[PDB]
Amino acid sequence: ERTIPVPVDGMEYHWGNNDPVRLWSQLTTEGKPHGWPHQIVQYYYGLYPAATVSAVVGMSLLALISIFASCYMLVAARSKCLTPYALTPGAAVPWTLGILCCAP
Amino acid sequence: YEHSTVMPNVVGFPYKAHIERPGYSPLTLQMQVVETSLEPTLNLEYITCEYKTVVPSPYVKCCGASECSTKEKPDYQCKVYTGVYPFMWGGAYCFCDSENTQLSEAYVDRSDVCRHDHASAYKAHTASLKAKVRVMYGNVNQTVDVYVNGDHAVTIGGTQFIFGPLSSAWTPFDNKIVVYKDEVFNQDFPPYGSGQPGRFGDIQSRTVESNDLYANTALKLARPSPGMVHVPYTQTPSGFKYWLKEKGTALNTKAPFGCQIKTNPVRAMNCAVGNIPVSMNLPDSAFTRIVEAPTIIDLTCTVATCTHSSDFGGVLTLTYKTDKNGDCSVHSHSNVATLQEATAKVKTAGKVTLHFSTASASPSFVVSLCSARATCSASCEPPKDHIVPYAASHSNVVFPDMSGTALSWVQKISGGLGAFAIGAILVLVVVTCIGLRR
Amino acid sequence: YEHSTVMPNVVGFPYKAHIERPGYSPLTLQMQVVETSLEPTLNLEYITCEYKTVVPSPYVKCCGASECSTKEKPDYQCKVYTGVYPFMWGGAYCFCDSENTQLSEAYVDRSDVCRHDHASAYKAHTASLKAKVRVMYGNVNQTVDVYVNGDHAVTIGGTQFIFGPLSSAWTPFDNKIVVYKDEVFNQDFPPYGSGQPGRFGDIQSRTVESNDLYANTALKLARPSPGMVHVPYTQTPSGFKYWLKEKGTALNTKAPFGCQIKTNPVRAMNCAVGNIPVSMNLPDSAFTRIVEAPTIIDLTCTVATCTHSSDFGGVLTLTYKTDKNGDCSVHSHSNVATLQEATAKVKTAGKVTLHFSTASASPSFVVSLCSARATCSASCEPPKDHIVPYAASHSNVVFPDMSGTALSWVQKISGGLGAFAIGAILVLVVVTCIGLRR
Ligand SMILES: *[C@@H]1O[C@H](CO)[C@@H](O[C@@H]2O[C@H](CO)[C@@H](O)[C@H](O)[C@H]2NC(C)=O)[C@H](O)[C@H]1NC(C)=O
Ligand SMILES: *[C@@H]1O[C@H](CO)[C@@H](O)[C@H](O)[C@H]1NC(C)=O
Ligand SMILES: *[C@@H]1O[C@H](CO)[C@@H](O)[C@H](O)[C@H]1NC(C)=O
Repeated sequence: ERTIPVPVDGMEYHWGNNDPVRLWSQLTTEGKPHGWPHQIVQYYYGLYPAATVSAVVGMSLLALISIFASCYMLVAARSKCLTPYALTPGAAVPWTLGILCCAP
Repeated sequence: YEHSTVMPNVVGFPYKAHIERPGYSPLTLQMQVVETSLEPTLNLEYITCEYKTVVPSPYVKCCGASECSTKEKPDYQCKVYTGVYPFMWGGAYCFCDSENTQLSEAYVDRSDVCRHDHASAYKAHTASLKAKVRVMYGNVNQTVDVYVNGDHAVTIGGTQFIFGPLSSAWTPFDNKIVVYKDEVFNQDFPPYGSGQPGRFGDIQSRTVESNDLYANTALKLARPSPGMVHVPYTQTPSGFKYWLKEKGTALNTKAPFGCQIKTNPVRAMNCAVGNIPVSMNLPDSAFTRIVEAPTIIDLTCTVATCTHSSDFGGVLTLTYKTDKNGDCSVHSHSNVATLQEATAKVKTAGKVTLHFSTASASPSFVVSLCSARATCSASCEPPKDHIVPYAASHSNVVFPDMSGTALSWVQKISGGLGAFAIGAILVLVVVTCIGLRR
Repeated sequence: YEHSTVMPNVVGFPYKAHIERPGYSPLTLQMQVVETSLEPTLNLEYITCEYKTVVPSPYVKCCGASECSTKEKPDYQCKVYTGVYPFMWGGAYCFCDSENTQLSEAYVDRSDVCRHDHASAYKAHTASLKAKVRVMYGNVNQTVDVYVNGDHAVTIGGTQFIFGPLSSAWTPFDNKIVVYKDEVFNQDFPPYGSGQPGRFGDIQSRTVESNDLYANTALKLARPSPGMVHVPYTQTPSGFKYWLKEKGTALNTKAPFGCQIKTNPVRAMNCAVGNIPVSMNLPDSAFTRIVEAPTIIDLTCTVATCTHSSDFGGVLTLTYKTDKNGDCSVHSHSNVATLQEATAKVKTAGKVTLHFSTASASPSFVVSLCSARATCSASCEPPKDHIVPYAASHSNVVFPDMSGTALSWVQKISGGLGAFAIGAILVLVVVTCIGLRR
């Protein structure tokens, strides 16, 4: 018994004196391509592993950097708004401002 | 009317080419490739066959001496041996006890079956292409043999077709090849006049009928045994048989792109690579004016079943309103999906059904019937089988439409994050502006 | 022993090669080229020849009509005319005054002489080379036909020679050529199946013996004049004769590098371009031992007369002192001046004379006799003949030696200027140093 790899391009084999025989492979894979995102991811991975892994990690990295940058920008905006009150001797922050933005 | 298109060079794949000019209904031409042939230009270098050794009877001189003169023969070896006492069945051949001399010589010549069993050494060059093409349109069905080189111009039903040139300069043959019976090998060979004993090309000849021969097989002669009459010689075995024993792997079982090698003449068939440009000049008799063509209004498209596979596993229906029964040309404007029929019978019923094949999870493509167009978006489930015997009947494409489910999810996530970022940047802008106004 | 060199590809130029090895006297080889051939490999496209218009006797039907069906013949043209009253020498032909019908047809075929007179279209590819080389050394003087390919290995007197490959892939043939009789033309031709009337390629056949024919000559028929029995036709004259009239200028009187074009097969001869590499393997029997070769001591060279011309216009004298009479190989170790004799005879008198040719005003080189070397430098004068009937026998070198008059004057001027500049620079540096001291 032997095992022969059949890619999507096809395989031709010759055995003895019969005519050579050709075989082709369809695009079958596990998972379902129209459900929750994990099912789609696993279907695509079954069809093409390396490209799908690369795409997923790139998407995750981009989402993470975007969200972290925007959160840091909002924090910096809060700090810039609230700093001039702390440098002022005495005085106080309006309660509306201290409720809208967390002011210790 | 002049037109140009590009068709893939894969055998058995139907091609629909769309033609549309003002003042006439659109038309679709079915073009297919039945077989392709790729032949190189060969110039012979030498041929090789098995050898045979010609050794005549020795010349024994009793009570005397002899000397031999050089001849002009392939690998002529001669020697004179002194002090011999030959014997026979009756008795001593010579009366003199130790004054005899034996002259021996031998040479080599091509075998008596060299015309029927030999291997040829060829040098390959630029290769030309021939093809057989089936053309269908209207009431025209014909197969023609063409040269794909941009020169041949064929006429099918008064329509001029020019093919080629091929878009890839690829050949499987190396510069030097060797041909034997029904096999070609990409093996380099020794140059003429410089063969080596024991290996390929130990005897060389410019052609089968040539009267010259170059032989180098290390013929050596030996002194005859005492009390004996014979001629002993040592010589390396024939290099042709040695080559035949372990020639290697033939190019027939190693040629890429799954294309078949045949000999007499040397050629490679069905070599699937590249694409062929087609230039066409059509007469006005094959078109139909708008006046005698049906008018289609308010036509929309929907899909019934879609399972993307190498077969035609897809059915889509088209609804329309017309004014008279007739025939129309139907076509798909994208290569994501490929249709099967080219002409559709339109009737007053208002519904037609067509088959198609695709290879993406969610294909979106625009179809056209007569002068009207519509869009078709679908979702197709993968097949359950693993191996099929036939080849793919679709162009390979996998990228889904931007309105597909996965694309929809990524678009939603991106839009949410973009709105979040826009809000953050707007807040920063207003904060810094009010701060600077202070 | 194995040696390698390069030799110019000029027909009739005597090349001298020097072989020097430890333990043996130097050897001088003479190599010359007598004829070079350059043949491109060709594939046929079609042939063209004058045509003939075949028209049969007209058909006349009295009181009846006829209709003619198309036939698969080259440019077949058939027509039917109504209302004819043909006349013959006896009188009228039919009672029906206006109920007769005439049927006329004509077509075009190849001439009966097309086999003996045709023009062929060819496509040119990479071209091989053939050469004939004469080699002299010692007592060996032989000519040999070789391929300048890097493949052929020839044996001459126990010595193995290999030529090629050429150092410049240049061919005087365009991609497409047309061959007729004994002339070749670098003209493009219309593609097969796309001939135009009145010019080259009005009729085309794939080969001389083929049966299919493609003709396009605008054979139009016209109605017969009243009271007549004939068939009138207007046809554009044959394009082959028209091409013959003003074909153009042949490549025979236009080919560059001064090489002659011959047909059957298509080839070029004596194309002076590039240089040929030579690889040789000599046996040890062709040399001479040092112990028997004369030893030369105290060798000096003087030049009596010099005149740089295409002839061997220069005489040099060598003085020496030996121990035994003999013959030794003499060579020039530079390129500016080329010698004529390869071997010279040395006697106890101690004076030999040699002839040489040069092209520089002040040639300086090294002359090697047997085993010793000396330097030769002289001054020459130009010749007086403006035009000569033989090719130059010297490699074209014009740059004078550094010891010549012109370069000597340049050196003197440069040295004076440099010394004066150095003096000025030294004075300034001294002044700035003494100033910086304070
Ligand atoms: C002999 O002549 C007569 C008259 O010239 C021919 O009769 C004519 O036949 C054609 C077709 O058969 C008709 O269209 C005409 O109307 C006929 N003419 C008359 C006056 O009737 C007859 O065909 C001729 N026969 C032969 C054998 O020549
Ligand atoms: C075209 O001709 C071929 C050859 O006879 C035939 O097999 C094929 O069915 C024809 N096609 C159509 C659509 O009739
Ligand atoms: C070599 O042989 C040819 C053939 O006759 C002759 O013409 C030529 O002069 C010879 N050369 C020498 C150097 O003897």
